[PDB]
Amino acid sequence: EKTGLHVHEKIKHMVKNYGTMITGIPAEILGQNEAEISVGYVKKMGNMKENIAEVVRKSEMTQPTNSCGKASNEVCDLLLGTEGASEFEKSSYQVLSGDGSNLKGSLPNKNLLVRVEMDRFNAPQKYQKIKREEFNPETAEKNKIYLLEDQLVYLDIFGKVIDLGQTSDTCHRLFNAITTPFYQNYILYDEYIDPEESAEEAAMFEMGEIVKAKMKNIDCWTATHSFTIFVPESDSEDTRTLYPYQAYWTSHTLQQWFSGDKDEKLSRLGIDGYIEKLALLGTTTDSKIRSSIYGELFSPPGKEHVFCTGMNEKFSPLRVKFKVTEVNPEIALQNLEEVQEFIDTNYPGENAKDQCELYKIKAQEAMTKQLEMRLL
Amino acid sequence: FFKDYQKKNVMRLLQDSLEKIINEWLKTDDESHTKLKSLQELSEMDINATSFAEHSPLPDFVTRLWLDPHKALDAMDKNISKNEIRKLIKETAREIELVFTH
Repeated sequence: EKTGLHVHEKIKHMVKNYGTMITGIPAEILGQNEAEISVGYVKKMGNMKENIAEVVRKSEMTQPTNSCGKASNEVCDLLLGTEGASEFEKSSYQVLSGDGSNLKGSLPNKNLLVRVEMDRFNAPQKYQKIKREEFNPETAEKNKIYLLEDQLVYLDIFGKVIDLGQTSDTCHRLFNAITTPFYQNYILYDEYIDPEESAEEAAMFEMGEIVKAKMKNIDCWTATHSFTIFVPESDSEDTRTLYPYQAYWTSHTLQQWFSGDKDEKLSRLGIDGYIEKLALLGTTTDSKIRSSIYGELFSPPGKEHVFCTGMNEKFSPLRVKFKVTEVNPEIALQNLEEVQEFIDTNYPGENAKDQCELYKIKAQEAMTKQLEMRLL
Repeated sequence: FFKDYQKKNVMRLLQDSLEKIINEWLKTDDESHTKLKSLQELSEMDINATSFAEHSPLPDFVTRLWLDPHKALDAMDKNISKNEIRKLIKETAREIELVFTH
Protein backbone atom coordinates (compact mmCIF):
# COMPACT_ATOMS: atom_id res chain seq x y z
CA GLU A 1 0.00 0.00 0.00
CA LYS A 2 1.27 3.44 0.96
CA THR A 3 3.18 1.48 3.59
CA GLY A 4 6.22 3.24 5.02
CA LEU A 5 8.44 0.47 3.66
CA HIS A 6 7.46 1.59 0.16
CA VAL A 7 8.88 5.04 0.94
CA HIS A 8 12.22 3.34 1.58
CA GLU A 9 12.20 1.31 -1.63
CA LYS A 10 11.28 4.33 -3.77
CA ILE A 11 14.03 6.61 -2.42
CA LYS A 12 16.62 3.84 -2.68
CA HIS A 13 15.57 2.89 -6.21
CA MET A 14 15.65 6.55 -7.33
CA VAL A 15 18.93 7.61 -5.75
CA LYS A 16 20.52 4.41 -7.11
CA ASN A 17 19.43 5.00 -10.69
CA TYR A 18 19.60 8.80 -11.00
CA GLY A 19 22.14 10.03 -8.45
CA THR A 20 22.59 13.80 -8.51
CA MET A 21 19.39 14.17 -10.60
CA ILE A 22 17.45 13.81 -7.32
CA THR A 23 18.45 17.38 -6.45
CA GLY A 24 16.17 18.54 -9.27
CA ILE A 25 18.87 20.94 -10.48
CA PRO A 26 18.39 21.43 -14.24
CA ALA A 27 21.38 20.26 -16.25
CA GLU A 28 21.88 23.56 -18.08
CA ILE A 29 22.23 25.79 -15.00
CA LEU A 30 24.46 23.07 -13.52
CA GLY A 31 26.92 23.41 -16.39
CA GLN A 32 26.84 27.21 -16.36
CA ASN A 33 27.73 27.25 -12.67
CA GLU A 34 30.50 24.70 -13.10
CA ALA A 35 31.88 26.73 -16.00
CA GLU A 36 32.15 29.89 -13.87
CA ILE A 37 34.10 28.15 -11.11
CA SER A 38 36.42 26.47 -13.65
CA VAL A 39 37.53 29.39 -15.87
CA GLY A 40 40.96 29.51 -14.20
CA TYR A 41 41.55 25.80 -14.83
CA VAL A 42 41.36 26.10 -18.63
CA LYS A 43 44.73 26.22 -20.36
CA LYS A 44 45.42 29.52 -22.10
CA MET A 45 48.01 28.05 -24.50
CA GLY A 46 47.16 26.19 -27.71
CA ASN A 47 43.86 24.75 -28.95
CA MET A 48 41.49 26.31 -26.36
CA LYS A 49 38.59 24.27 -27.77
CA GLU A 50 40.35 21.06 -26.78
CA ASN A 51 41.40 22.77 -23.53
CA ILE A 52 37.76 23.57 -22.80
CA ALA A 53 36.72 20.00 -23.63
CA GLU A 54 39.50 18.71 -21.38
CA VAL A 55 38.17 20.61 -18.35
CA VAL A 56 34.58 19.59 -19.16
CA ARG A 57 35.53 15.89 -19.15
CA LYS A 58 37.73 16.11 -16.05
CA SER A 59 34.72 17.84 -14.43
CA GLU A 60 33.02 15.96 -11.57
CA MET A 61 29.72 18.00 -11.79
CA THR A 62 27.44 15.06 -12.64
CA GLN A 63 28.84 12.98 -9.79
CA PRO A 64 26.50 13.27 -6.79
CA THR A 65 27.58 15.17 -3.70
CA ASN A 66 29.45 13.28 -0.98
CA SER A 67 28.74 15.85 1.76
CA CYS A 68 27.42 14.50 5.11
CA GLY A 69 24.90 17.36 5.66
CA LYS A 70 23.85 17.98 2.04
CA ALA A 71 22.77 14.36 1.67
CA SER A 72 20.88 14.48 4.99
CA ASN A 73 19.17 17.74 4.03
CA GLU A 74 18.12 16.01 0.82
CA VAL A 75 16.54 13.02 2.60
CA CYS A 76 14.66 15.31 5.00
CA ASP A 77 13.25 17.49 2.20
CA LEU A 78 11.94 14.51 0.23
CA LEU A 79 10.57 12.57 3.21
CA LEU A 80 8.98 15.50 5.08
CA GLY A 81 8.22 18.10 2.43
CA THR A 82 10.02 21.39 2.19
CA GLU A 83 8.73 23.00 5.41
CA GLY A 84 8.49 19.85 7.50
CA ALA A 85 12.22 19.51 6.82
CA SER A 86 12.83 23.04 8.12
CA GLU A 87 10.90 22.41 11.35
CA PHE A 88 12.85 19.17 11.82
CA GLU A 89 16.15 20.94 11.13
CA LYS A 90 15.46 23.89 13.47
CA SER A 91 14.45 21.79 16.49
CA SER A 92 16.73 20.63 19.29
CA TYR A 93 19.09 17.67 19.24
CA GLN A 94 19.53 15.21 22.10
CA VAL A 95 22.66 13.44 23.28
CA LEU A 96 22.58 9.65 23.06
CA SER A 97 22.79 8.28 26.58
CA GLY A 98 25.45 5.72 27.41
CA ASP A 99 23.14 2.75 26.94
CA GLY A 100 21.13 4.27 24.08
CA SER A 101 17.91 3.86 26.07
CA ASN A 102 16.83 7.42 25.25
CA LEU A 103 16.91 6.60 21.53
CA LYS A 104 15.13 3.26 21.90
CA GLY A 105 12.32 5.08 23.70
CA SER A 106 12.10 7.71 20.95
CA LEU A 107 11.09 5.03 18.40
CA PRO A 108 7.40 4.12 18.66
CA ASN A 109 6.15 1.85 15.91
CA LYS A 110 5.37 4.52 13.33
CA ASN A 111 6.98 5.77 10.14
CA LEU A 112 9.84 7.62 11.82
CA LEU A 113 12.90 9.41 10.44
CA VAL A 114 15.90 10.01 12.73
CA ARG A 115 18.57 12.65 12.08
CA VAL A 116 21.95 12.03 13.73
CA GLU A 117 25.00 14.25 14.30
CA MET A 118 28.42 12.74 15.21
CA ASP A 119 30.56 15.10 17.34
CA ARG A 120 34.30 14.79 17.93
CA PHE A 121 36.04 16.23 20.99
CA ASN A 122 38.74 18.11 19.08
CA ALA A 123 40.91 19.28 21.91
CA PRO A 124 44.28 20.93 21.21
CA GLN A 125 47.25 18.58 20.89
CA LYS A 126 50.08 21.03 20.15
CA TYR A 127 51.63 24.05 21.81
CA GLN A 128 53.95 26.90 20.94
CA LYS A 129 56.10 29.01 23.24
CA ILE A 130 55.86 32.54 21.89
CA LYS A 131 56.60 36.06 23.08
CA ARG A 132 53.57 38.30 23.55
CA GLU A 133 54.64 40.92 20.99
CA GLU A 134 54.73 38.15 18.36
CA PHE A 135 51.39 36.49 19.15
CA ASN A 136 48.47 37.68 17.00
CA PRO A 137 45.27 35.66 17.57
CA GLU A 138 43.99 36.39 14.05
CA THR A 139 47.14 35.15 12.28
CA ALA A 140 47.98 32.19 14.51
CA GLU A 141 47.04 28.55 13.96
CA LYS A 142 43.73 27.85 15.65
CA ASN A 143 43.09 25.06 18.16
CA LYS A 144 46.48 25.43 19.86
CA ILE A 145 47.92 26.24 23.30
CA TYR A 146 50.14 29.33 23.56
CA LEU A 147 52.55 29.99 26.44
CA LEU A 148 53.36 33.70 26.60
CA GLU A 149 55.85 35.17 29.08
CA ASP A 150 53.11 35.75 31.67
CA GLN A 151 50.05 33.86 30.42
CA LEU A 152 48.92 30.46 29.12
CA VAL A 153 46.07 30.77 26.63
CA TYR A 154 43.97 28.50 24.46
CA LEU A 155 43.23 29.86 20.98
CA ASP A 156 40.15 27.84 20.09
CA ILE A 157 39.10 26.78 16.59
CA PHE A 158 36.94 29.90 16.25
CA GLY A 159 39.72 32.36 17.08
CA LYS A 160 38.65 33.01 20.71
CA VAL A 161 41.36 33.40 23.39
CA ILE A 162 40.60 31.46 26.57
CA ASP A 163 42.87 32.05 29.54
CA LEU A 164 43.82 28.91 31.46
CA GLY A 165 43.86 30.52 34.89
CA GLN A 166 47.60 30.56 35.59
CA THR A 167 49.54 33.14 37.58
CA SER A 168 52.21 35.30 35.96
CA ASP A 169 54.86 33.65 38.13
CA THR A 170 53.85 30.14 37.08
CA CYS A 171 54.01 31.19 33.43
CA HIS A 172 57.32 33.05 33.69
CA ARG A 173 58.89 29.91 35.17
CA LEU A 174 57.54 27.67 32.40
CA PHE A 175 58.42 30.21 29.71
CA ASN A 176 62.06 30.43 30.82
CA ALA A 177 62.35 26.67 31.45
CA ILE A 178 61.61 25.51 27.88
CA THR A 179 64.86 26.47 26.16
CA THR A 180 65.43 23.72 23.58
CA PRO A 181 64.49 24.78 20.02
CA PHE A 182 62.98 21.32 19.43
CA TYR A 183 60.45 22.07 22.18
CA GLN A 184 59.59 25.70 21.37
CA ASN A 185 56.81 24.45 19.02
CA TYR A 186 55.92 20.90 20.02
CA ILE A 187 53.15 18.57 21.22
CA LEU A 188 51.33 18.72 24.55
CA TYR A 189 51.23 15.03 25.53
CA ASP A 190 54.54 13.35 24.72
CA GLU A 191 54.13 10.21 26.80
CA TYR A 192 57.90 9.59 26.55
CA ILE A 193 58.83 12.82 28.37
CA ASP A 194 60.54 12.15 31.71
CA PRO A 195 60.23 15.21 33.97
CA GLU A 196 63.07 14.02 36.23
CA GLU A 197 65.47 14.40 33.28
CA SER A 198 65.70 18.21 33.25
CA ALA A 199 63.91 21.34 34.39
CA GLU A 200 62.74 21.80 30.80
CA GLU A 201 61.00 18.44 30.48
CA ALA A 202 59.57 18.96 33.97
CA ALA A 203 58.02 22.20 32.71
CA MET A 204 56.63 20.35 29.68
CA PHE A 205 54.94 17.66 31.80
CA GLU A 206 53.53 20.35 34.13
CA MET A 207 52.07 22.38 31.26
CA GLY A 208 50.58 19.15 29.93
CA GLU A 209 48.95 18.56 33.31
CA ILE A 210 47.53 22.10 33.40
CA VAL A 211 46.06 21.95 29.91
CA LYS A 212 44.56 18.47 30.34
CA ALA A 213 42.95 19.52 33.62
CA LYS A 214 41.49 22.78 32.31
CA MET A 215 40.37 21.24 29.00
CA LYS A 216 37.78 19.11 30.81
CA ASN A 217 35.58 22.11 31.64
CA ILE A 218 36.17 23.50 28.11
CA ASP A 219 33.62 21.48 26.17
CA CYS A 220 34.44 22.38 22.59
CA TRP A 221 32.97 19.44 20.67
CA THR A 222 32.85 19.58 16.88
CA ALA A 223 30.45 18.16 14.29
CA THR A 224 32.19 15.46 12.26
CA HIS A 225 29.52 13.39 10.46
CA SER A 226 25.82 13.64 9.61
CA PHE A 227 23.32 10.97 8.64
CA THR A 228 19.66 9.98 8.83
CA ILE A 229 17.83 6.76 9.75
CA PHE A 230 14.50 5.78 8.23
CA VAL A 231 12.56 3.46 10.52
CA PRO A 232 9.39 2.39 8.68
CA GLU A 233 6.41 1.07 10.56
CA SER A 234 6.51 -2.72 10.74
CA ASP A 235 3.83 -5.36 11.18
CA SER A 236 5.08 -6.37 14.63
CA GLU A 237 7.73 -5.67 17.27
CA ASP A 238 10.23 -8.10 15.73
CA THR A 239 9.70 -7.29 12.03
CA ARG A 240 10.89 -3.80 12.97
CA THR A 241 14.09 -2.83 11.13
CA LEU A 242 15.89 0.47 10.56
CA TYR A 243 17.71 1.75 7.45
CA PRO A 244 20.53 4.32 7.77
CA TYR A 245 21.12 6.75 4.90
CA GLN A 246 24.38 8.63 4.54
CA ALA A 247 27.12 10.12 2.47
CA TYR A 248 30.60 10.72 3.89
CA TRP A 249 32.54 13.92 3.21
CA THR A 250 35.27 13.19 0.62
CA SER A 251 34.58 9.44 0.81
CA HIS A 252 31.36 8.21 -0.83
CA THR A 253 27.93 9.24 -2.09
CA LEU A 254 24.47 8.21 -0.99
CA GLN A 255 24.09 6.57 -4.41
CA GLN A 256 27.17 4.47 -3.63
CA TRP A 257 25.69 3.72 -0.20
CA PHE A 258 22.65 2.17 -1.90
CA SER A 259 24.67 0.50 -4.67
CA GLY A 260 26.53 -1.50 -1.99
CA ASP A 261 23.34 -2.39 -0.06
CA LYS A 262 24.94 -0.96 3.07
CA ASP A 263 21.61 0.27 4.42
CA GLU A 264 20.38 -3.32 4.01
CA LYS A 265 23.60 -4.67 5.54
CA LEU A 266 23.37 -2.40 8.58
CA SER A 267 19.60 -2.97 8.75
CA ARG A 268 20.34 -6.65 9.38
CA LEU A 269 21.80 -5.68 12.77
CA GLY A 270 18.38 -5.06 14.29
CA ILE A 271 17.36 -1.94 16.16
CA ASP A 272 18.71 -3.03 19.54
CA GLY A 273 22.02 -3.99 17.96
CA TYR A 274 22.40 -0.78 15.95
CA ILE A 275 21.70 1.36 19.01
CA GLU A 276 24.15 -0.74 21.05
CA LYS A 277 26.99 -0.01 18.62
CA LEU A 278 26.01 3.63 18.11
CA ALA A 279 26.09 4.06 21.90
CA LEU A 280 29.38 2.21 22.45
CA LEU A 281 30.90 4.69 20.00
CA GLY A 282 30.33 7.31 22.70
CA THR A 283 31.29 5.42 25.87
CA THR A 284 34.30 3.33 24.84
CA THR A 285 37.85 4.33 25.70
CA ASP A 286 39.53 1.69 23.49
CA SER A 287 40.55 3.42 20.27
CA LYS A 288 40.60 0.07 18.45
CA ILE A 289 36.96 -0.48 19.44
CA ARG A 290 36.05 3.11 18.53
CA SER A 291 37.82 2.86 15.16
CA SER A 292 36.38 -0.56 14.32
CA ILE A 293 32.77 0.46 15.00
CA TYR A 294 33.05 3.80 13.17
CA GLY A 295 34.19 1.73 10.20
CA GLU A 296 31.29 -0.71 10.43
CA LEU A 297 28.66 2.02 10.77
CA PHE A 298 30.06 4.76 8.54
CA SER A 299 32.69 3.45 6.10
CA PRO A 300 31.99 3.22 2.38
CA PRO A 301 30.57 -0.21 1.53
CA GLY A 302 33.45 -2.68 1.51
CA LYS A 303 35.97 -0.56 3.44
CA GLU A 304 34.84 -1.31 7.01
CA HIS A 305 38.37 -2.48 7.89
CA VAL A 306 40.38 0.25 6.12
CA PHE A 307 38.29 3.31 7.04
CA CYS A 308 39.83 4.05 10.45
CA THR A 309 43.32 2.52 10.52
CA GLY A 310 46.76 3.99 11.09
CA MET A 311 46.53 7.80 10.71
CA ASN A 312 42.72 7.39 10.59
CA GLU A 313 42.43 5.70 13.99
CA LYS A 314 39.70 7.33 16.07
CA PHE A 315 41.64 8.65 19.07
CA SER A 316 39.28 11.58 19.94
CA PRO A 317 36.22 10.92 22.14
CA LEU A 318 32.91 11.00 20.29
CA ARG A 319 29.27 11.68 21.10
CA VAL A 320 25.97 11.10 19.29
CA LYS A 321 23.19 13.67 18.92
CA PHE A 322 19.80 12.63 17.55
CA LYS A 323 16.24 13.86 16.98
CA VAL A 324 13.19 11.99 15.74
CA THR A 325 10.08 13.05 13.81
CA GLU A 326 7.23 11.22 12.08
CA VAL A 327 6.98 10.51 8.34
CA ASN A 328 3.77 10.82 6.31
CA PRO A 329 4.24 8.13 3.62
CA GLU A 330 1.62 9.61 1.29
CA ILE A 331 3.44 12.94 1.48
CA ALA A 332 6.87 11.35 1.05
CA LEU A 333 5.74 9.18 -1.86
CA GLN A 334 4.18 12.12 -3.72
CA ASN A 335 7.30 14.21 -3.09
CA LEU A 336 9.26 11.31 -4.57
CA GLU A 337 6.73 11.05 -7.42
CA GLU A 338 7.24 14.70 -8.38
CA VAL A 339 11.02 14.29 -8.67
CA GLN A 340 10.42 11.21 -10.83
CA GLU A 341 8.01 13.20 -13.01
CA PHE A 342 10.54 16.00 -13.53
CA ILE A 343 13.33 13.55 -14.43
CA ASP A 344 11.08 11.81 -16.96
CA THR A 345 9.73 15.03 -18.47
CA ASN A 346 13.07 16.80 -19.00
CA TYR A 347 15.52 13.88 -19.36
CA PRO A 348 13.59 10.99 -20.93
CA GLY A 349 15.10 7.64 -21.80
CA GLU A 350 14.29 3.98 -22.17
CA ASN A 351 16.18 3.07 -18.99
CA ALA A 352 17.58 5.05 -16.08
CA LYS A 353 21.14 5.02 -17.41
CA ASP A 354 20.06 6.62 -20.70
CA GLN A 355 18.27 9.30 -18.68
CA CYS A 356 21.52 9.87 -16.77
CA GLU A 357 23.63 10.11 -19.94
CA LEU A 358 21.22 12.67 -21.39
CA TYR A 359 21.54 14.83 -18.27
CA LYS A 360 25.35 14.76 -18.33
CA ILE A 361 25.42 15.55 -22.05
CA LYS A 362 23.07 18.50 -21.53
CA ALA A 363 25.24 19.81 -18.69
CA GLN A 364 28.51 19.41 -20.58
CA GLU A 365 27.03 21.30 -23.54
CA ALA A 366 25.91 24.16 -21.30
CA MET A 367 29.38 24.12 -19.67
CA THR A 368 31.17 24.02 -23.05
CA LYS A 369 29.00 26.97 -24.12
CA GLN A 370 29.49 29.06 -20.98
CA LEU A 371 33.25 28.50 -21.05
CA GLU A 372 33.39 29.67 -24.68
CA MET A 373 31.48 32.86 -23.72
CA ARG A 374 34.18 33.69 -21.11
CA LEU A 375 37.08 32.75 -23.41
CA LEU A 376 35.58 34.29 -26.58
CA PHE B 1 6.52 20.99 -3.54
CA PHE B 2 8.96 20.27 -6.34
CA LYS B 3 9.35 23.88 -7.46
CA ASP B 4 10.24 24.90 -3.90
CA TYR B 5 12.60 21.91 -3.59
CA GLN B 6 14.20 22.58 -6.98
CA LYS B 7 14.55 26.30 -6.26
CA LYS B 8 16.14 25.80 -2.83
CA ASN B 9 18.71 23.45 -4.37
CA VAL B 10 19.55 25.78 -7.25
CA MET B 11 20.10 28.69 -4.84
CA ARG B 12 22.51 26.58 -2.77
CA LEU B 13 24.39 25.72 -5.95
CA LEU B 14 24.71 29.42 -6.81
CA GLN B 15 25.73 30.00 -3.20
CA ASP B 16 28.27 27.20 -3.59
CA SER B 17 29.65 28.85 -6.73
CA LEU B 18 29.92 32.27 -5.08
CA GLU B 19 31.64 30.82 -2.02
CA LYS B 20 34.30 29.01 -4.07
CA ILE B 21 35.05 31.90 -6.42
CA ILE B 22 35.26 34.51 -3.65
CA ASN B 23 37.32 32.32 -1.31
CA GLU B 24 39.91 31.70 -4.04
CA TRP B 25 39.99 35.36 -5.09
CA LEU B 26 40.36 36.29 -1.41
CA LYS B 27 43.27 33.88 -0.83
CA THR B 28 45.49 36.33 -2.77
CA ASP B 29 44.80 39.55 -0.84
CA ASP B 30 47.46 42.16 -0.09
CA GLU B 31 48.72 43.26 3.33
CA SER B 32 46.51 46.36 3.08
CA HIS B 33 43.53 43.93 3.03
CA THR B 34 42.16 45.65 -0.09
CA LYS B 35 39.93 42.76 -1.20
CA LEU B 36 38.46 42.27 2.28
CA LYS B 37 37.45 45.94 2.54
CA SER B 38 35.77 45.70 -0.88
CA LEU B 39 33.97 42.48 0.08
CA GLN B 40 32.75 44.35 3.17
CA GLU B 41 31.38 47.03 0.84
CA LEU B 42 29.29 44.53 -1.14
CA SER B 43 27.67 43.09 2.00
CA GLU B 44 26.12 46.52 2.65
CA MET B 45 25.47 47.73 -0.90
CA ASP B 46 21.86 48.63 -1.64
CA ILE B 47 19.75 46.01 -3.43
CA ASN B 48 19.15 48.66 -6.13
CA ALA B 49 22.60 50.27 -6.50
CA THR B 50 24.22 49.23 -9.79
CA SER B 51 27.28 51.49 -9.93
CA PHE B 52 29.81 50.23 -7.37
CA ALA B 53 30.24 47.21 -9.65
CA GLU B 54 31.71 49.60 -12.22
CA HIS B 55 35.04 47.88 -12.50
CA SER B 56 35.96 47.02 -8.93
CA PRO B 57 38.31 44.58 -7.16
CA LEU B 58 35.51 42.01 -7.03
CA PRO B 59 35.81 39.00 -9.35
CA ASP B 60 34.14 38.88 -12.75
CA PHE B 61 31.45 36.41 -11.68
CA VAL B 62 30.13 38.50 -8.78
CA THR B 63 29.99 41.84 -10.61
CA ARG B 64 28.11 40.29 -13.53
CA LEU B 65 25.81 38.11 -11.42
CA TRP B 66 24.76 41.21 -9.47
CA LEU B 67 24.16 43.59 -12.35
CA ASP B 68 22.14 41.21 -14.55
CA PRO B 69 21.95 37.65 -13.16
CA HIS B 70 19.82 36.20 -15.95
CA LYS B 71 22.45 37.29 -18.48
CA ALA B 72 25.43 36.00 -16.49
CA LEU B 73 23.61 32.64 -16.11
CA ASP B 74 21.02 32.53 -18.90
CA ALA B 75 19.73 29.08 -17.85
CA MET B 76 18.53 30.40 -14.47
CA ASP B 77 14.82 29.94 -13.75
CA LYS B 78 12.55 32.97 -14.13
CA ASN B 79 11.06 32.08 -10.71
CA ILE B 80 14.30 33.30 -9.12
CA SER B 81 13.88 37.06 -8.94
CA LYS B 82 16.87 39.34 -9.49
CA ASN B 83 16.55 40.67 -5.94
CA GLU B 84 16.70 37.14 -4.55
CA ILE B 85 20.01 36.81 -6.41
CA ARG B 86 21.29 40.16 -5.15
CA LYS B 87 20.27 39.33 -1.57
CA LEU B 88 22.12 36.02 -1.90
CA ILE B 89 25.27 37.82 -3.08
CA LYS B 90 25.02 40.26 -0.16
CA GLU B 91 24.42 37.45 2.34
CA THR B 92 27.32 35.37 0.99
CA ALA B 93 29.66 38.37 1.18
CA ARG B 94 28.57 39.04 4.77
CA GLU B 95 29.23 35.46 5.88
CA ILE B 96 32.78 35.36 4.52
CA GLU B 97 33.59 38.84 5.87
CA LEU B 98 32.54 37.78 9.37
CA VAL B 99 34.78 34.73 9.21
CA PHE B 100 37.74 37.01 8.36
CA THR B 101 37.17 39.61 11.05
CA HIS B 102 37.80 36.77 13.55
